[PDB]
Amino acid sequence: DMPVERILEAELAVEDPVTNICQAADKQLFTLVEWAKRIPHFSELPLDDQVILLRAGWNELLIASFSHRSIAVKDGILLATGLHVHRNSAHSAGVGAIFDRVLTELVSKMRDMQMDKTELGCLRAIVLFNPDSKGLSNPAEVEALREKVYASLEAYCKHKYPEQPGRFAKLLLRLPALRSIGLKCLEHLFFFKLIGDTPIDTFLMEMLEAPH
Amino acid sequence: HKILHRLLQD
Ligand SMILES: O=C(O)c1ccc2c(c1)N[C@@H](c1cc(C(F)(F)F)cc(C(F)(F)F)c1)[C@@H]1[C@H]3CC[C@H](C3)[C@H]21
Repeated sequence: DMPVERILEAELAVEDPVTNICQAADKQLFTLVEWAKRIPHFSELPLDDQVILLRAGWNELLIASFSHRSIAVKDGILLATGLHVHRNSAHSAGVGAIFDRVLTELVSKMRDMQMDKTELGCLRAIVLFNPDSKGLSNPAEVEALREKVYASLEAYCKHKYPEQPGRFAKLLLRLPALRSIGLKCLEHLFFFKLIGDTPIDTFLMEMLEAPH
Repeated sequence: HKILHRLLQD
């Protein structure tokens, strides 16, 4: 069973600009592990599968979180360290294009539909339970968990926002943008690592290591 | 995966 109440509880429990952004990402990776443990049935997966899902999903999971945290911010993002970063500062640091994609495709769309924390948590749990992740011992089990999340999300949307029949589809259709933005952010991080001019802390660096 | 494994202990 996959109650939206548990998914919401998990969200509530865990609540150079590039250098600050990377520092916040390292900090949030620790919190991300604690979040995943609070998602129903994640901790009952084999340890190797928990590792695979987190290594596959961490960037999208963290992007979804900071995007939603930023819904009341004008033209900027709020990092988990408390620092607001405006798009002017991101442009001035050479990451303007990807930052504008975050604002236009994620933050602004979350704001305009007033995406709530239950919906965010369910989208994040869908991302976490990614049955396409390579190396999973039992992909069908992860697929089944994803199916329970989206069934619960749809029921939640139909009950809470009955006047918005397209809302569930609208939520799911931010996932391709999240996927593309995550991939582009990952390219940037690998580049910062290659250049060597941006401090990258130990957990963020481990996520940039090759898989076993 | 050293840090991640350690943080996933129960
Ligand atoms: O504070 C947080 O909750 C938090 C947690 C995690 C993160 C962040 C913020 N920032 C992300 C980010 C954003 C941009 C934006 F949005 F500003 F354009 C540009 C860049 C770039 F790589 F290009 F520098 C990187 C990093 C990347 C690793 C996991 C996510 C993605 C990570």
